Amino acid sequence: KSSNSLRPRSNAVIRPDFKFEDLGVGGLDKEFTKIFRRAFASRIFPPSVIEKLGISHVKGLLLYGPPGTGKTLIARKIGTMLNAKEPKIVNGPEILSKYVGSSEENIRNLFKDAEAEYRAKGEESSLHIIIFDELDSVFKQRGSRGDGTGVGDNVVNQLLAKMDGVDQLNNILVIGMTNRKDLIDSALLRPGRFEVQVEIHLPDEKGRLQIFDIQTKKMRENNMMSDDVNLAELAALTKNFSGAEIEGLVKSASSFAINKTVNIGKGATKLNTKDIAKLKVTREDFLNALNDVTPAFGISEEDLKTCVEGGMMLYSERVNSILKNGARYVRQVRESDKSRLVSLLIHGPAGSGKTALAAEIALKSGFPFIRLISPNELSGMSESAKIAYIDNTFRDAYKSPLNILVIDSLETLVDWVPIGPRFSNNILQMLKVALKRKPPQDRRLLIMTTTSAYSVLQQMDILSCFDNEIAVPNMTNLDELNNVMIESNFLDDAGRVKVINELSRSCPNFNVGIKKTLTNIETARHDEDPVNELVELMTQSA
Amino acid sequence: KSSNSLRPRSNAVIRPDFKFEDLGVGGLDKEFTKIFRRAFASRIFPPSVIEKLGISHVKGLLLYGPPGTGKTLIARKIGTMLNAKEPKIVNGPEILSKYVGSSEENIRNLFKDAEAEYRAKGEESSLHIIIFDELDSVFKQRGSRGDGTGVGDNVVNQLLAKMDGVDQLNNILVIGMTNRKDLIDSALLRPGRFEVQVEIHLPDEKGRLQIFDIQTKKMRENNMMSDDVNLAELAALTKNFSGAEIEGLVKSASSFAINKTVTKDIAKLKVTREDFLNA
Amino acid sequence: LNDVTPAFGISEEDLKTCVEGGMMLYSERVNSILKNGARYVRQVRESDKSRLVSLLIHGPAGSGKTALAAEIALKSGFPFIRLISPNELSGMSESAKIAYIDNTFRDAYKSPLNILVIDSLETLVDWVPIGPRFSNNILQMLKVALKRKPPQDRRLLIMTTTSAYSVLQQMDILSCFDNEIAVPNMTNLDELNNVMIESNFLDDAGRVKVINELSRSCPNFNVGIKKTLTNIETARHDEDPVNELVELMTQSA
Amino acid sequence: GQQIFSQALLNA
Ligand SMILES: Nc1ncnc2c1ncn2[C@@H]1O[C@H](COP(=O)(O)OP(=O)(O)OP(=O)(O)O)[C@@H](O)[C@H]1O
Ligand SMILES: Nc1ncnc2c1ncn2[C@@H]1O[C@H](COP(=O)(O)OP(=O)(O)OP(=O)(O)O)[C@@H](O)[C@H]1O
Ligand SMILES: Nc1ncnc2c1ncn2[C@@H]1O[C@H](COP(=O)(O)OP(=O)(O)OP(=O)(O)O)[C@@H](O)[C@H]1O
Ligand SMILES: Nc1ncnc2c1ncn2[C@@H]1O[C@H](COP(=O)(O)OP(=O)(O)OP(=O)(O)O)[C@@H](O)[C@H]1O
Repeated sequence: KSSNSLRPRSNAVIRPDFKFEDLGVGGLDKEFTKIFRRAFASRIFPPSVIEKLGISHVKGLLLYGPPGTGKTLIARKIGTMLNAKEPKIVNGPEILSKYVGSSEENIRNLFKDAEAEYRAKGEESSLHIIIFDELDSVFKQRGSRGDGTGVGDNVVNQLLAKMDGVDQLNNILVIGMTNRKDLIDSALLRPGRFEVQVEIHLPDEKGRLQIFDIQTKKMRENNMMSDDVNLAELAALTKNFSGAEIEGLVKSASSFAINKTVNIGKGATKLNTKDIAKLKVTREDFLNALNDVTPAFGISEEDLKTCVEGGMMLYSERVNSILKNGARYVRQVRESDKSRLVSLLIHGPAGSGKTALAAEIALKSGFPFIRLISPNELSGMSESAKIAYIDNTFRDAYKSPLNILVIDSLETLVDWVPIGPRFSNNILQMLKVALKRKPPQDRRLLIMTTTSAYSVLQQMDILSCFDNEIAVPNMTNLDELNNVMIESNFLDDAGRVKVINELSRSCPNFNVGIKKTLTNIETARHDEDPVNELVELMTQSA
Repeated sequence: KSSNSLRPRSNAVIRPDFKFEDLGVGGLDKEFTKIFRRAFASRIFPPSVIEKLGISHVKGLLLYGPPGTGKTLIARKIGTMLNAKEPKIVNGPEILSKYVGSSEENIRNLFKDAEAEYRAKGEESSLHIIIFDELDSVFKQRGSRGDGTGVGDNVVNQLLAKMDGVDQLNNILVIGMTNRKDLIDSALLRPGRFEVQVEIHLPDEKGRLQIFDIQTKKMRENNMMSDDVNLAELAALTKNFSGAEIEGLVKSASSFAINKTVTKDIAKLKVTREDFLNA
Repeated sequence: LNDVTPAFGISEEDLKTCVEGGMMLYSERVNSILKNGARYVRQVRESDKSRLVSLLIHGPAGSGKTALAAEIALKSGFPFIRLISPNELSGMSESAKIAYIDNTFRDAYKSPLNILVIDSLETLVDWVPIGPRFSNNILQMLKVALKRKPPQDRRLLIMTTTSAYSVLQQMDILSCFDNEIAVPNMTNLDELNNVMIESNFLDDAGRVKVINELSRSCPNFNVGIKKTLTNIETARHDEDPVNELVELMTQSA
Repeated sequence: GQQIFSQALLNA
């Protein structure tokens, strides 16, 4: 019985012995404050005051985000760590049935126990929970293409009529999870139906540390982890890792440590009592495991590694100036708080080595998020598919507070050929509108785009999208050739001497470009390493 | 139940008597080490230690490669020599149906036995295996495929929700084979769903020698193979051959000999070098 | 008010974000154009038979037209305000673009008073001078929709911004605009300092030095305000002395 | 690309 003193409810929902360190979900910390204030705060105050304010409780919750982040974990923990009736779990398309009027009945049967208990008792009914998984499967926008059978509308209408209708009900809480909130109906996301909506993003570095400490907890307290494992270093090494890949990393390290004793296969499959009572996972296991789990958000970093497979030979002095300018621009975008969009153009003669310089700058920048768009990735697709790919890639870059994008060979992304001239207007317009849209509030971008047909871009009237130019002239003197040959190991010192001496006599205003020079050296290494072959090739190519 | 018990599992999952030399697959040695280390390594150690480490087992295995190079063979051998339950085979698009809502009910019926046995015997359950064949036929990227009635999205969502959902399973192992890995959905390859991905490729010279050795075995011990046949030379002449082509070569030479003999000369039947060279 | 957000008022925020850089009255022509816009708003509010008034705002690129139009729109206080810009239509197909434009125009005939703002007319039709290439269907849709009167006792004010006056002249689309406004670039070096005080770039002595140097070596000044602000922002963090600012200014001019 | 429902009659 409630005494005179205003003491908390008898059968509370959250109880007073609760703290966010007991759930077991690491990383997200502000989201939990928001969720636990908006929804589970009006069910703890004594019923009298909550009745004197004339407000009803919120009856909906939506969680959305990328794949492998923690949505279902939150749903599970919320469902089975409260004081309420058991959840009525429903998978994605687990509602549909074959007969004419059985799908809607399946959606109606979820609410009946709650209705009965609310009718019988009133405001003392225990909380009920039902959780919809993969919400974006059946509940799509009404009147859209698809669902030729008349099922896409009846289901949505039934759910709308049963969540806020002519008969009231305020002892339920329905929770839904999805990867795409742009397809859920528009009448399902208004106050009274799915009020609180929360986005769950990739973890921060300190978030990665928290997740790592959460996963390796039973391992540490049973004395099964070595003393040379430093979790901060592991958080540092993992860049594009989501919550669901740290688990894979830990379990791969455990497999490496296990496999030494019972060597599956071979003849060493015999378990020895001594060495399984002294098991210990060490640092080398984690470092080896780092080679198994490959993050899915960091594929482009491998292509930016491939781009520079030829190495940055610091011949000449102009290279250092270009790299310094790139570093300056990266620093400016990092520090300034008003410049939220910086775009560059890197133009020069064909074969001069632009993509390599752009890739080098981007790699040495050290940003969390780096991507690259190239003709290779778009081969064979159709126009609509290409536009869709470009739009998706540009949309993925609007999260996080620091971003870098490398657009390669602009003139060949629009199918240019000078006979007509022919080209694609749609792709050109899409890029022209994409390179001037500021990202959301509190974000920054740095777009570096290379080209080799400066004049064509001038004619199209697209030279206003960019902000600053960087020219890359090709080698002209004859000492640069000597430096390249020294760093390529073509001949002995004497050989370089003879080749340069002879070339002096039959080569005025030497002008080739590095990409061709390296190929000529490579092919000349077989036929006649003496002067003749290299001189002939460099004369015929210049 | 539990306590400190440093003794092998009650009903081990692999066997007391096993060795790669008798599996029947030749030319792939590194791949098998990787597979058996990552998948079947945590199912052999005593349950007490695995419980202490706070680990869960791997619930997927995808393996891909060009045509006719030994993928279905591995899927068959794994599912028949592991003291496990009877495999649940679904070959091709064998689930689609023409009644609304009955297409995915076939995907939810493959897991019923595993759930039923897990709910009763928690961690003493036997291993259940289900083999998906031609995985790329139905489980394409959701949202990109051409318009229709909306059955592709429902199938993909049903499998996604059943493989890793709000109710946990620790008995299931699911295997998938395909020739075009690019078409598979992006969310199915996340760790925890299809964690271990392996590639099977054309063999090199030693691989070709091993395949030849394990194909012509029952005709080498029955004393039905001549003494002038040398498998090293044959492994050297056949270049860029696959496993299926070597099997075809063997049975073609056998047919040559059998057709040649054609009353009771069958007692002396013997395959010779000339038959192999004509094949 | 930071937790609940409207669902229909999702386009006034974009208008509010177009004038984020802030308005500075570096001269008096700005006041005159704003007063003219306010006068037109008053006329459309008080009249009865003038149910449709259309304006054109034209000038050299980079002179800040969209911000000025958004500023006029936001100070009106009308119940209904909406904006169409290339950002909304990006990625759609031709039919989708036409449908979207038609629906937005049909949604402006409900409330008693309305304001509609069209941004960068030339880029809405995909104009590129190589061909010339452009989309005829969207042009005809817009041309038909800018002359249709709304139903009885409903008033609409349309403001469209363009930067290719000559191109519009060539298409012969110039008969469906009632009045025109021009926004010339800043041309007096003093105006630069008028902006400078508003931005607090450098000290007063530095301002005197920069203006004197540019007057020495910068006749016929022509920059545009957007470029000037970008240059000042760049010069804040690299080198406070005049060198960087003077170099950038003489480069743009 | 078509699907179908189904209805049911009782016994005579
Ligand atoms: N914040 C986190 N803290 C701890 N573990 C996490 C976290 N996020 C994810 N995990 C790990 O990821 C595993 C699987 O993640 P989860 O079940 O949340 O997938 P999901 O986000 O629903 O993915 P999908 O889009 O495929 O449905 C969880 O069992 C947990 O091990
Ligand atoms: N600054 C540089 N110093 C040394 N080697 C360089 C440099 N820039 C590029 N290279 C070499 O150039 C080769 C790659 O050429 P790259 O792709 O950059 O040429 P490109 O001019 O961008 O090509 P395209 O003709 O397709 O426009 C690699 O060997 C790379 O090492
Ligand atoms: N590595 C191998 N060692 C021995 N025999 C092999 C090997 N690979 C293939 N074979 C032979 O190939 C026969 C058929 O190969 P299998 O059915 O496994 O090919 P597959 O990769 O599934 O083909 P597909 O892509 O056409 O479906 C097997 O019965 C076996 O005889
Ligand atoms: N009178 C003004 N005084 C100060 N700042 C202004 C003034 N007018 C506009 N601005 C600011 O300068 C920029 C105006 O340029 P904006 O891009 O909006 O116009 P535009 O000329 O139509 O552009 P575009 O270059 O795309 O053709 C915005 O930052 C705006 O805040």
